[PDB]
Amino acid sequence: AQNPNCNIMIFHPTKEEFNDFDKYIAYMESQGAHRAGLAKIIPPKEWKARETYDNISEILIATPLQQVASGRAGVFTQYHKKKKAMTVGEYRHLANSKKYQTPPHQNFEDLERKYWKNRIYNSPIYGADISGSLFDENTKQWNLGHLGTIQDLLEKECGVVIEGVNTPYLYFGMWKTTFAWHTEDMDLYSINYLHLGEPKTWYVVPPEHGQRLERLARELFPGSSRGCGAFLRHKVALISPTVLKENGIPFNRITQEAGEFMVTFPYGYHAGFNHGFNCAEAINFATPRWIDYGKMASQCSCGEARVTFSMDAFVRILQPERYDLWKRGQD
Ligand SMILES: O=C(O)CNC(=O)C(=O)O
Ligand SMILES: [Mg+2]
Ligand code: NI
Ligand SMILES: [Zn+2]
Repeated sequence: AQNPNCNIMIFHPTKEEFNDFDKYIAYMESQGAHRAGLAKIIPPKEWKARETYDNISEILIATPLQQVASGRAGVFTQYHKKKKAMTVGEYRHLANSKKYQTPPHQNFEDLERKYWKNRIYNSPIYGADISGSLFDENTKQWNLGHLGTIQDLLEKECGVVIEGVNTPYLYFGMWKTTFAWHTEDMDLYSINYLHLGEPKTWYVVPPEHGQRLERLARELFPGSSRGCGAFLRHKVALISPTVLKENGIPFNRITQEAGEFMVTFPYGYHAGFNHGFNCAEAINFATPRWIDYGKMASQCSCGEARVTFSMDAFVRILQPERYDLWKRGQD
């Protein structure tokens, strides 16, 4: 078995190997990359996402989210308070202001320490989940807006035609902006490209050990666990690396820098934070190996998790027993 310890692997594809996306995901899996739940892909030196980022200030963040924490430093939940719209230009200025800027620090390790120590006492503002793309239309390789769709994957594998579309999303982050512990909708893969700015630190649990995270989460968020048998789908819970280590949960961490891709694999729980002003683009995708995970994915039916239009068909085809209950939670 390749990568039995479930370490996060880092890949350096050549320009030749960067031509066929599907083939390269399959190659990574042949090397055991999926065991970690997360991989990093450094693009070949000849590749570029776009020519410059000079003209992005006019993108609108229609609903910036202020991330307000409750709990203790290592075990907290966060809720999103909607703020008034602002442009990327305005957001970047806000990120760099004395109230929100990255503090002085020695290295990534020191900054991580300051994150887990102090995150709960601040409420950073995240421009998340903005439909759109920053890839140049002429970028042919690993262009997240030109991937084969999940609907076409399901059709190719299962022979059923379904409605739905699959498009990327932009994330504008600042110091301490946080993504809570989650897997993807229907335990899909995700791919995330850090277009510009400061880094993003990631924590991941190997898919083979995801249920150990869930069990600990039920213990740490006992009211939430009573409200819903899949409350991590709400994407509100944070658990620090110190807490995970105390409770023997296997995990890994890695920091993503501008110009790098991360791939999350089916049922790879991940969480993390941004180091300072940045812009990422991410999209879900599927492979044939995903199908069995989609059939087994937990679902939130309490009403909180509320997701896209396109998830309907996935639940309807892959999880027909669950469909009625799940849809009641959507409606
Ligand atoms: O970048 C973020 O805020 C969150 N991204 C992801 O969870 C992902 O790409 O799967
Ligand atoms: Mg613009
Ligand atoms: Ni994710
Ligand atoms: Zn729920």
